[PDB]
Amino acid sequence: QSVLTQPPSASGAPGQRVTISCSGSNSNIGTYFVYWYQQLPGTAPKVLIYRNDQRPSGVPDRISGSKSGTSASLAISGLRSEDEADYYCASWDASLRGYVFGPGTKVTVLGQPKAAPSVTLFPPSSEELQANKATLVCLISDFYPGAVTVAWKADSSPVKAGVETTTPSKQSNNKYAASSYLSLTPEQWKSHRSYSCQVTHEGSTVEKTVAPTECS
Amino acid sequence: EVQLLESGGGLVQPGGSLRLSCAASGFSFSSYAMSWVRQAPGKGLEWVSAISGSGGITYYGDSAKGRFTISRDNSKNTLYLEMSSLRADDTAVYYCAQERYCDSGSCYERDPVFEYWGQGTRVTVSSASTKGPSVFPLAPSSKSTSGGTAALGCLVKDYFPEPVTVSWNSGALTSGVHTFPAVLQSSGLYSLSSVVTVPSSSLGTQTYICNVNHKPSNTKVDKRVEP
Amino acid sequence: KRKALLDELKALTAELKVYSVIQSQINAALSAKQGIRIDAGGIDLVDPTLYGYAVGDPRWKDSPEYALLSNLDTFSGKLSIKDFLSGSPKQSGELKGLKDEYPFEKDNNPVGNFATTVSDRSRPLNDKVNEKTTLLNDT
Repeated sequence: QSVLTQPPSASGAPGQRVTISCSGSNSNIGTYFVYWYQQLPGTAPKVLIYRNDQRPSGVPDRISGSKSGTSASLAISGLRSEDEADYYCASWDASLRGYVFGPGTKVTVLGQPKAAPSVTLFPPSSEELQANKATLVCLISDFYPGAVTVAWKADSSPVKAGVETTTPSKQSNNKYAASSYLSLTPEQWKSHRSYSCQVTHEGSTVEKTVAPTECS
Repeated sequence: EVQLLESGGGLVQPGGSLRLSCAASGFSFSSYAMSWVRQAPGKGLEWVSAISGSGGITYYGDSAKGRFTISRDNSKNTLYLEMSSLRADDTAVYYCAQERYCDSGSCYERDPVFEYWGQGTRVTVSSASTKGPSVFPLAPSSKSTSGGTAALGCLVKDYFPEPVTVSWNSGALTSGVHTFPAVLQSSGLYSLSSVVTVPSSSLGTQTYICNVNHKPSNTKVDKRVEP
Repeated sequence: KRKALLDELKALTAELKVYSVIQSQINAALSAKQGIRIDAGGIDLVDPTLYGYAVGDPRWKDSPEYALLSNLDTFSGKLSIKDFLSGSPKQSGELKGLKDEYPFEKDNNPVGNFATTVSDRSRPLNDKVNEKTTLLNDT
């Protein structure tokens, strides 16, 4: 038995409605009535809901909890900045099933437009390679939502040697930007004469490349 | 306001031990059972001990050989955990929670799921030697030159501890420089970067140079840029 | 020779029997939607209803059960569940924080949590039984 999943991945402008939902099974779901978790950036995790649909002694009933057979669910209305969070539908344990606490789910109040990313790529010069220190790089900027995700390949082979993957930065325009660095010997440049990367973002996925001959 | 409050946390040393503790307020917590949980960077949550310390052997998990356990006093409305014979890995963040919501049995083992949480604190194995960084800059490719923008930056990797200051152009460039609060990584060490923005026409044309200080050594570190 | 570990197991068995009789009331009370009492408003444990009725010959007076109960620091000629749980000497250690009557008050419904708490001191008894029976099965 392995039955829960955490898929809904939503984002919506301030004040909107959203539906949020997770799978399960009748050995389990029939035994509970709703409780889930919310977490603001820079905080410890917090209470959502109880008594089938009631919200805390501190927030209104903007949320309805719900369930049906092989599934568990929730919906929200009048969404707010304190709802900017990762959300977990959990059951306080790991146990035997594949999901029992689970990854959570990023959800965002879109106080900005869903602007698509800029991308630009950095092979260094051969004049930087002559020091052996040189490193292959990709840059991404000017986006929402924040969950941009990337995977390098030595030509075709997905990598882990020489890898660094920095924190994103909030830009001075207060969109996000993010970048990756691959520090390598000249023999790893001259053997894998290009590198290719997956570059994923919402409705916007691409795969892109670098070669030292572009910037020598 | 109704809440819990913690005590004990901060810094620890190898082979020694230290205590964390949690206290209730605004409600008469009185007798309700309590469970312990850990957090780390970039993840949700995990078990540390169930109910009482009974799900809390001096050897972790159902077994992993680490000496951690608990004590309880709801009469004081406050409860406790101790940490001993440390790995580096015991460096993390920690929280506690109470039982409440349960009726008609329904779960038919333990309870219908637990119900309220503390605020928590950092713990760190504070023995590590100071170590200065390695530093590497950017020199923009011609793919950037539509819209004429020299956005360029640098990477600072595998150093301890924080903090750092960054500047450019013999330190004579300071405005529009971005800042990156550092984060720890699986080498055991800090990491950060920076980016700054000018017209593309000036690239390689002026004294352009990365200029950094690692404040725990106060060491200045620098790297040049060329056309 | 080395029999004392078996006598410790006779004690663990009597200890677990007393817990098992108490749990046998608990599960019935819960199934009947009733509360339970640990105090002087409830039953006394030093009673032949732990097996039967009257003195069924001296076998009950001779039992590790009756011996242990009548040995307790909290025993007085009488002993409630509260006095037994907070009692000594015994192989399980003592249990703190006891109340009096556990009510079947719907929501937060606490009678199962008392059952769980008695189960919590029962876990060390299963653990000690498992190891001691393992060592005995190496005899």
